[PDB]
Amino acid sequence: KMDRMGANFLKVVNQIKTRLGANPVPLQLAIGAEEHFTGVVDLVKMKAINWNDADQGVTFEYEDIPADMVELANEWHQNLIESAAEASEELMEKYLGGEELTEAEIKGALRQRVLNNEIILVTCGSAFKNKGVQAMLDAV
Amino acid sequence: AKKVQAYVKLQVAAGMANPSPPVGPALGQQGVNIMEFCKAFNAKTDSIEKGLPIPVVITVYADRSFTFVTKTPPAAVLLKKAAGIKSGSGKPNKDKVGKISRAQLQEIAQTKAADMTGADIEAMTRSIEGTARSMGLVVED
Amino acid sequence: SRVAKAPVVVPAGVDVKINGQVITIKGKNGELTRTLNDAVEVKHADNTLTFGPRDGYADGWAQAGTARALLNSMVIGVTEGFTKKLQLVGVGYRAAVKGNVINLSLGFSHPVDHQLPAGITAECPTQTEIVLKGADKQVIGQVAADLRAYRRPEPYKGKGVRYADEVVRTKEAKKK
Amino acid sequence: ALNLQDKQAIVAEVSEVAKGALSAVVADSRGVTVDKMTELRKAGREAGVYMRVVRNTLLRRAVEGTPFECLKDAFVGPTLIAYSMEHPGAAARLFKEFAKANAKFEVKAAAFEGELIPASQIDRLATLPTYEEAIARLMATMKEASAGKLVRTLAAVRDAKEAA
RNA sequence: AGCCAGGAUGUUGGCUUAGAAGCAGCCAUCAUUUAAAGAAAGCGUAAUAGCUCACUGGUCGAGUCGGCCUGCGCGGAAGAU
Repeated sequence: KMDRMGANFLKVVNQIKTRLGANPVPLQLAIGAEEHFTGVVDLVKMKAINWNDADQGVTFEYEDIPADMVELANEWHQNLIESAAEASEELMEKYLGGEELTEAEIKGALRQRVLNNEIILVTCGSAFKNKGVQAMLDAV
Repeated sequence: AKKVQAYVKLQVAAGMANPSPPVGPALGQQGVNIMEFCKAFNAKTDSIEKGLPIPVVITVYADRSFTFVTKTPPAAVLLKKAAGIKSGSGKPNKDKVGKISRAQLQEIAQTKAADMTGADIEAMTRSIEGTARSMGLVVED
Repeated sequence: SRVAKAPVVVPAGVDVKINGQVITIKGKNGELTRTLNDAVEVKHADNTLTFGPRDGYADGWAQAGTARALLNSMVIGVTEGFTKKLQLVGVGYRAAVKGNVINLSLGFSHPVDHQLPAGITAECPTQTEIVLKGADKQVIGQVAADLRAYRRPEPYKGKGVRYADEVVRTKEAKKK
Repeated sequence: ALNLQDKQAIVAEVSEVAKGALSAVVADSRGVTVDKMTELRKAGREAGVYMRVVRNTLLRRAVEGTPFECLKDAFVGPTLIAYSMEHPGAAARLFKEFAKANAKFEVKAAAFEGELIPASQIDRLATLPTYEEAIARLMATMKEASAGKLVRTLAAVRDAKEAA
């Protein structure tokens, strides 16, 4: 429901961390709110996705880049990597050392933390206006 | 700024202080640890005796840590005890229920020392003179 | 009684036009206010104007105190300027200034447009804060009142367009 | 028909003690707190000092009815008066405790043998106000010129003479 | 009168009460550095906390306030073509 007014994603993410007591990991980042919620950013490729009718959500590679988000997008993408790092001492060491890593390893490391019940990846999309549901499934 | 606040007011029986009515919500919220507090709390309160009603004022450091100053047992409590009576009357002193010596009032005045507003222990004693009257102790010489 | 006898002290050569009942204050900032005052005498004097009743009238000495207040007010007008603060409270309420017309999403079906009279302008630091600047003290608070008439602050959660800061004591909902 | 005695009497009591006072200190302090005054009054009475807030109406009338040592004439705004009856220094020393804490630009003046001392100059005099250590420093300047400079010089010159 | 500032300490007085805590109720109805602050006049999480209060000192620089007797007015005052 990010099409609805008064919606801002980031506070909800903080509310889970504060009240409920597990760490959210934003496995997307939004593009806009109210009307302006008419795309999403995929942190994993740092690409961004659009819907028109239902049928533009068929188009599913380089649909856009995250544009003028980029400063916010950086710290969250670091937090994405930071989260995949702590799943073992070995991944953590590779991060500290000064090396870079892949989307496939990101999914494998993250998936162990989700599966064990450590880390809760947050995704986003208004269902009613047919935004992001297909993207939401991909994460499932 | 830092998660620090000073002189927060607390009254808890001396050296036993674990549960949520004694520790409140504030120890949990400010990151403070009850077990670690109990160890610090026994360490200034043993000498003046455990199990007494204690005034304690807590100052909080943002390392999830604590200091505490005790303003010693309250004079009203200490006078009631030093004259021995179990509890005052619903018409106290006017229709009294016990007695206190002046030598007993002065003994309170030394325990409350620097924390008494009066000029000297005779003035200070005169301050707790009115407290001792208020609780229904009849003043023997 | 006192402040029928507080006699201006005109700051920095303000333009004072005296018609024997009408006074017009001109300047830069607070330019071109006017007032028409009958039962009173106002002498220009040494930049330190004199207010009293015309011919010792019983009902005219009230209005001598009024004359003084409007005159001191116009002096504040050309010096300092006047009540800025309107702001909007709680979810989804937001407003954009468009020339001298203010469009406000105050949650009506049609986002409302309020247009300003001649002496006065506004602009918004961000869409939830509105700052008004204008010549005449009566006109500026009237625009604050007429905006505040679109939504009075509703006291359960304080939501509304709020002039100045404080406006309501607030209360609980279900309570006890 | 003006039957209130409190204002007529309390001027007289303050005039007697403020004439009797040795050094006194005149400060301004809207924005006071009970705590800071209470601890300072507490130690002051050991040292032979009272520190007071009194009406300015009362102090001006006190200067009017008798010539004043501790003022020339009263000062605008609120006025606090610290004054000492035993140790002469003491009234100013309490200001040098107080200045560390709440407010330090409060002092308008202090009076010393009835001459007025402004806010900057008092800060040196009040730092050392004890006479014995002051007599020793007045003597130290004269004692260096009189007898010290000769004896210190000949010891440095005998050390040069037996090193060559 | 406004404006600025203080508006405390023993002490969360005693009792009663789940709570009783200046401010539900009863009894004390005081003392203390004090220039001053009632063991409290009203609000306040019904009460812990929070806000104002008489009272205290500035700015302020003149009349001011409470009663009563008494003329006159006011609202209280809504019906049948």
